[PDB]
Amino acid sequence: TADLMQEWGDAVQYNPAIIKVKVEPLYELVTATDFAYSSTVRQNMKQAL
Amino acid sequence: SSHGCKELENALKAASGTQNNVLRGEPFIRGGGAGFISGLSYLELDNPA
Repeated sequence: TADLMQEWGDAVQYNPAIIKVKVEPLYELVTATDFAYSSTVRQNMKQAL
Repeated sequence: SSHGCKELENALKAASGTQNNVLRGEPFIRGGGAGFISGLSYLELDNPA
């Protein structure tokens, strides 16, 4: 029923799924600001990944 | 005295029929409340408006 589709779409505001995603690989978080040997860890992550 | 009769009948019926019935629709909305969007975009086939 159109009513239940309305109710579903109302409730999606509060608990949505992720339809589209644009992602970066996690090594891009490895940053010298946080970690010694950042480059080395980064490269290791590339290889491991 | 002698008598002969031969009788022959052949009858043929062939019938055929087909239906193709295709229905398509794509209501599209931008803006407004997500529940109103989903409720209205849902295609009431009896009232496509």
